[PDB]
Amino acid sequence: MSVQIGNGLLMVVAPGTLTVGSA
Amino acid sequence: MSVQIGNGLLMVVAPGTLTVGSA
Amino acid sequence: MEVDIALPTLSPGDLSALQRCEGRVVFLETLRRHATLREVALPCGGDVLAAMAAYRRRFAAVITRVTPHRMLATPLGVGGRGQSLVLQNTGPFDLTNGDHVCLVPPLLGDECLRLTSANLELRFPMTLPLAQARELTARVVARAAETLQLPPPHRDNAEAATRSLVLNMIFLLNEGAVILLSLIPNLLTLGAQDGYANAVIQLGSATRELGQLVRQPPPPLPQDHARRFCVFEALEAWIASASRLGDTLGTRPVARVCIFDGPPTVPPGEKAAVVEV
Amino acid sequence: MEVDIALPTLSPGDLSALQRCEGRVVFLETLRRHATLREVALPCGGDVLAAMAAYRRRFAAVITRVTPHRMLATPLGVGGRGQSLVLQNTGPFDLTNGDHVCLVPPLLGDECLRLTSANLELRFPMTLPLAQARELTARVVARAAETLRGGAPARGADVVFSNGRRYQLPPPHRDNAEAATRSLVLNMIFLLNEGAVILLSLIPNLLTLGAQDGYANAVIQLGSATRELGQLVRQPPPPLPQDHARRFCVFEALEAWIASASRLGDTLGTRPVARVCIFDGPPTVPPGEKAAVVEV
Amino acid sequence: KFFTPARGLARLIADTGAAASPTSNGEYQFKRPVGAGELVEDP
Amino acid sequence: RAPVTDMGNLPQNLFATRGAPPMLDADADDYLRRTVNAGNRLAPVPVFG
Amino acid sequence: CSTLSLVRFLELGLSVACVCTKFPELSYVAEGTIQFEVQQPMIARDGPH
Amino acid sequence: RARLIRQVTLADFCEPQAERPGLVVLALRHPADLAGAAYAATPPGKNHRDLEEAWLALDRASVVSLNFLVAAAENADDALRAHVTTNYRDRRTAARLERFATVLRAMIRSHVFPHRALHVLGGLLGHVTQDRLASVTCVARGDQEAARTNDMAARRSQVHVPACALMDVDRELRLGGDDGLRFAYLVFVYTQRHRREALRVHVAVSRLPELGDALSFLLAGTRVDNAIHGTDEADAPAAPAAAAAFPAYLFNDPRSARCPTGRLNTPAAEALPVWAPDMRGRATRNSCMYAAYVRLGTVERVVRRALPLAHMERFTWDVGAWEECFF
Repeated sequence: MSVQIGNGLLMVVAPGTLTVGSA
Repeated sequence: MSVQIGNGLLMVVAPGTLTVGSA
Repeated sequence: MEVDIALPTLSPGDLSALQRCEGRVVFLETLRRHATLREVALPCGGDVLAAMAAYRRRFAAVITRVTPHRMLATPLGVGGRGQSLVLQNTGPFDLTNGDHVCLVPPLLGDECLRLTSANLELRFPMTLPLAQARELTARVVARAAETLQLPPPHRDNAEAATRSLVLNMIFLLNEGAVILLSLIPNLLTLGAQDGYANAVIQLGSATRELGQLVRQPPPPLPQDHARRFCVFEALEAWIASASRLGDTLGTRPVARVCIFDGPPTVPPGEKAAVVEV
Repeated sequence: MEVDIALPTLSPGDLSALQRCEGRVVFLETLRRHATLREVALPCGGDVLAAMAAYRRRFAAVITRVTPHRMLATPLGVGGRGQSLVLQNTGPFDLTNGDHVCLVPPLLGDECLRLTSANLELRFPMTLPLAQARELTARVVARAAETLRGGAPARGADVVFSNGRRYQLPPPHRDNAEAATRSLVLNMIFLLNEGAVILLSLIPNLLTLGAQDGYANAVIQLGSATRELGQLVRQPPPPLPQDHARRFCVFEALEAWIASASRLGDTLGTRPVARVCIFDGPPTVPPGEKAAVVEV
Repeated sequence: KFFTPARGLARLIADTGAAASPTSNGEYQFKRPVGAGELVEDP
Repeated sequence: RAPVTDMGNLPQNLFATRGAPPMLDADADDYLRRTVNAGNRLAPVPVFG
Repeated sequence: CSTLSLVRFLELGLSVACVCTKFPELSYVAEGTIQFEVQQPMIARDGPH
Repeated sequence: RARLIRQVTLADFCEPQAERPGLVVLALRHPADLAGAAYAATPPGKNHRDLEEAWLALDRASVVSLNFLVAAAENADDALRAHVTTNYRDRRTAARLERFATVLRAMIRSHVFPHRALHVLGGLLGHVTQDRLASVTCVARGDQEAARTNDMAARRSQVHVPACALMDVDRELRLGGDDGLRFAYLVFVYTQRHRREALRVHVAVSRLPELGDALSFLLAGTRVDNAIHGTDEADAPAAPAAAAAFPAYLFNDPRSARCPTGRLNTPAAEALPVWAPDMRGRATRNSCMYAAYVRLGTVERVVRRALPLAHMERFTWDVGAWEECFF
């Protein structure tokens, strides 16, 4: 009763790298 | 050299839904 | 966003030479995603003041990749505040860390990337440190206003420069300005008592030659000088209108050079990291 | 892109005085992941103009969590996505939501933080809204110019209104206000004087024209198309053989003045560094509190 | 509320008990605040 | 339960309102303002708002 | 260290007041209503009425 | 994503239930410091307490929707007046609009210009309202439709501007250009004639990064008739003395009267020529102020479609600093 949907949130913030580089 | 660790961040904010409903 | 400036067929003896352009900026006219090389192009050297007037109405973009088919780019500033890119120094001066960069048209000409195949040539503008482009632009506009390693002026658009200068200078004259002018003697006598004050005033200050030639009586009190005060209004006008004087004459700063690991200074003709502002 | 600063062994208690400064800005030199406290420090009483010149040759950086070992810092200029960050307000008068903030040295009575045991002092510049930042320096230089000529003492003009209250503008020369701000006053008044006299030398008959028609006519014809009498600017008399003691080429003085005016205008701020975007809080933050700000 | 001249009687009876208090709590009987108002009863 | 508000007396000060044309002798207006506000808890302050 | 005292609305006797019910797509709904229909019993009057 | 601002306030000027989302909102300065700064800012000859009165005649309330402000100006199409009047729920509204008009006309008369009284926020998207107390929420950076409105009919939004005020520039100036990405500028237009003056609002889009000469030519009539009628009510002296002519013949004179420093109080130095620069009543810069603008962001497209409106297209919020336009 303690593990991974905030430890969810926690690991896979992962598949976001662009946050593009362009205006 | 542009894709997915901010496009990392970007997709999988996903495994976080409770942010529980209880005080 | 990325600009795609398509290229026609070029000479293999010159396509390769154009591949040596990876950090030079170009001046588009509109920001459509596609464009053509025939569009972004200026003739050979001439009328440096005309050129610098041209570099304010048309936002620039830096190129990043040159493949035999397309040529990518990047709009310099349209929404970006930290969009890090690379551009190479193509000026005569060096550039150290931190200082802002400015774009000024190419001096003396003769720097034209000639493309006999497409029959069109470019003039990639140079990059100078801010405080030095200031001196350059000031010298050019002063010599242009003189007309009632140096190019000859034109007298046609130099009047635009003279007008833009004299307007901002004239609008400095407020009823409080004479109150600040009524202390030139009182200022000079203070200048000669302390070393710093004497160093502040230059040698050809063009006012030190006034403090010993002309006398002015006490200044007449303006209308309703018992409610408001004109000194503060005058000085606020001065600072607000001087904080942008060089901009409406020269070119605004566009980027400041930052370097995380490399050597502090970048010598001429070498790529340097930069962040746009 | 975050950087820490190495903290020497200061003392008990004083470390707490430092941790209570957890939102103020400090100016790094080169963006390197390891810099020391001895580096980011200036004499706490100094020439405000020189400090303003230094504030541009450097990169801003806001202090995040401080700990007995080190203290992290986030730079402002470089960066991506404009990540937010808490910022402690240290301006005299408060600022409200949604207005651009700017950095100026402690123009008025200074407030240095002094570490006794380390034997080093720090300077923390004020954070003013844009308009009032443009205004306060004019206020103080006007006060200095008034006390320069020995005129009337004061008419009560040493007040500034902002968001209800009114600031007192403490008397000058309390600590060193007369000395720290003298070069600025001189460099400004001398420059305005110079520009005005150069103008008047370039065009002779300006002041003697119609004070309601001729002056206005000159201005409206200049702002419009280029009649300009043709060459309204009269050809000044030619100078001496260039070796005399009284040679005066007005145009070299003109170029020197354009240069100096530009170089002054650069070192005056008047360019936003951040923009407060408070959310989940009081819409106004009083001085000495911490607001969530978004870097421009 | 005695000089302004501003259906069903049951509506009147029900309204008594749902009225918004036209007074603040700032240790002086002031104009009602624009923020909110506790519910009072009055005949 | 106990009365929350006082049952005391507090004379209303009309000089806190707006919409009455002033008396055409300014001196008399100021004399009134001086003789009525002197001792009233409801005397206003010269604050702006 | 103290602990919370969790309370559930159902076990409270007050719940008998309201008929709670779940409605997942409540956020999609504009102003809903309900209906009513009532009669009234009638007396068979006489003569002078 | 984009970042937002929330500011609880009074339902005085922007009324977030009356309009649907997607319209720019402005932040109004505290009026106390305006009334104060007037005391020192109104020019000579004019009144120096009339803004005090104009404000007192309108009695915190902090925001004001552009949809509301555009109505209380000279330029407006009466359809929008009718909309604001009959579509706002609020009591006493038309009277308030009238008073606000008088306020702004006093502001320009007292040389404390409204551009120094209205910072601009983004476009509102959400709100929760008590009885006459609201909490609007507007974007501040990024593009508008990165947000999420609680309408559930149209989650995203756009940006709506009253088409009566939208003045295009390029197609106006005939640059012969081709519409790509264009900037967006909110501009003010002042006009100064004592007791007969007004304010004009516009929303300008173009590719021009630097307005400057563009407005200087666009508003030519305003600058013309403002530079000449602006110095009015200021006592100018009689014909300027000939001593006012600043002597230039004396700079490179080898033989001329001279005086070294350190002997300037009242010595035998009276032989120096007198020159009295005398400037009392001429046109100052604040006298020739006619317009002010501020950058809003970048835009793809503008289409007109319905009360007439003007839907933006991919608006990216990037607010800049204010700008003077006097020369």
